[PDB]
Amino acid sequence: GQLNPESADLRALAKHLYDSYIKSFPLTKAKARAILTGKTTDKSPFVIYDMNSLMMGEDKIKFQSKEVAIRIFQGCQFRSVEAVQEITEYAKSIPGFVNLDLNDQVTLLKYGVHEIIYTMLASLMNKDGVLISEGQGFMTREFLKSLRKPFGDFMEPKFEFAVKFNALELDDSDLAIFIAVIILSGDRPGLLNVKPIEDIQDNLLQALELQLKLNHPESSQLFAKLLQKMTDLRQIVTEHVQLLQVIKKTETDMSLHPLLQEIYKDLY
Amino acid sequence: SNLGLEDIIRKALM
Ligand SMILES: *c1ccc([N+](=O)[O-])cc1C(=O)Nc1ccnc(C)c1
Repeated sequence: GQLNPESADLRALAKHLYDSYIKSFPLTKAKARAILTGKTTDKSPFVIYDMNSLMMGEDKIKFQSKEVAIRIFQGCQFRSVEAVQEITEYAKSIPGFVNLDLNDQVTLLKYGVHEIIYTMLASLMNKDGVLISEGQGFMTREFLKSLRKPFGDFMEPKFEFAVKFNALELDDSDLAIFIAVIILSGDRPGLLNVKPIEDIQDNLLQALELQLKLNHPESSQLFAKLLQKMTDLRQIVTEHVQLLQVIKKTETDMSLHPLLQEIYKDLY
Repeated sequence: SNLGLEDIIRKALM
C-alpha cells in the first residue's frame, strides 16, 4: 500500500460518502450504541421484558387489514417510508448513481432498502434486546421469542445476525461505504445495464478495502467477512416470504396484545 | 408493497 493519487481519491470518496451518510441518516450507529450502553442519561429507555412490564410502559408506546400479522407488516412498512427516502437521498450522493438508467436506479433501491434497514436495525440491537419507540423503550430478545407462534419467530434470526454483525465493530465511517456497496449490487433481478453498476461498485469496493485496512488493524479478513454479511442480509429478506406463508398456514390463535402489535410496527 | 415501494422510491428520486 502507498499514498498516491489513486489511494487519495479512494480516501476522498470515503469522506464524501461519510459526510453524505451523516447528512442523510440522523440515527447513526454511535447514537444507538450510546443509548444501549446506558450513556445517554437524558434518554433512558424503559425495559419491556414481560407482559407485566409491557403494561407498565403503556405511556411510552405511542399509537387497514384483517389479520394481526398483515397489519403489523403494513404498519412497519409505512413507518419505514422515511428510512426509504433517506436511503434514496443517500444513493443520489453516490458518484455515478444518478447517471444510471432511472429503472435501474429504482431496481437497485427496491431491493437495497430492505438490506440497509436490517443493517441499521442491528445498531439498535444487542444480545439482550432492541431499542423501540425512538429510543424510549427497550424490548428484550427473549420476550419477543416467547410470544405465541408465529410472532415468536419473527425477530430471532435478525438478533442472531445482529450480534455477529455488531461483533465486527464497524463504525459509521465503515457503514457509509458498506451501504453504498449494497446499493450498487449488479446481481439484482431486472437490471438492464449491469456493467456501469459494477464499474461503480468495483470503485466502492476498493474504497471499502482501503477503509477497513486503515481503520481495523485487528481483522485481516474483515473485508471478506463483511462481504459474507451480504449473504446473511439477503437470507433475512428472503425469509420474509416464508414468514407470510407460515402466517397463512397458521390455524391457531394469532391474537396479539395491542401494545405488542405497536412494538412490532417499530421493527422490521 | 412492491409497486407501493417503487412509487415511494421514484418520487424520492425526483
Ligand atoms: C414489519 C414489522 C415487523 C416485522 N417482523 O419481522 O417482526 C417485519 C416487517 C416487514 O414488513 N418486514 C419486511 C422484510 C422484508 N421485506 C419486506 C417487504 C418486509
